Amino acid sequence: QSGPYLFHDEFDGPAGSAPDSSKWTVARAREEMKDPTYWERPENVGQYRDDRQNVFLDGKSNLVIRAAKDGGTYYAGKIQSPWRGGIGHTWEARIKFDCLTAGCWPAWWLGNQDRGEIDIIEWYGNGSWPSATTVHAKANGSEWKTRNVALDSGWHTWRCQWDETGMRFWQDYAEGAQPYFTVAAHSLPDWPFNDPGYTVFPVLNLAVAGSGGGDPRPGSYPAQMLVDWVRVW
Ligand SMILES: [Mg+2]
Ligand SMILES: [Mg+2]
Repeated sequence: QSGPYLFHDEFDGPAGSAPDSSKWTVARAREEMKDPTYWERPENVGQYRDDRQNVFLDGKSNLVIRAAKDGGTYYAGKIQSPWRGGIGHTWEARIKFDCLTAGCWPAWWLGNQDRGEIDIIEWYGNGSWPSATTVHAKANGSEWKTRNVALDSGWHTWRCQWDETGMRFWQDYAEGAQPYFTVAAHSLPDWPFNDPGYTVFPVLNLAVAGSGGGDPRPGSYPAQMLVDWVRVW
């Protein structure tokens, strides 16, 4: 866990800095949702923009993703690395969720363009869905293994070891610790992760509204997610 790293960002630099553009691309728009339900409609959904008001470094070694209303619209943020990694590595981020409020939908996850998703941790502000770690096999998202995870606003590390045997997850890993969830390889239909050449990219985001965020009006904004580092080894 001390490296050397295949990929890392320590998010160091002065307050108000952009994240390192050699490691991240900042989202400029929320993913459009076909046949939107109420909180997914264009007029209700939270947006993403590359604006230092929403995605910036705090000068204390953290990425800040900040959700806030600006002229009738909630804006927040997402960063995704162009860097992709294959099977057989460990992926970890140190995160503080100061955004566990109605409407928010933060996540730390590993993505793929075509099939498969590893949601290392995610919280739902909609008032209905439980915070959880989830592995998805199908693009529809509709085949998954999930485990609910109790979340607070403290600092924690969130680790996924993704190797040929599957995925193992830890919160606040320390020597000898037991994963809180394990997903066996080949345990979902058309499991994609063991395919030769399959890769994932790291993503950090704080969304507002949409399906998972729901109504932000009961929430308290601005709200933030802090990330001290992402490390892959
Ligand atoms: Mg690789
Ligand atoms: Mg840091």
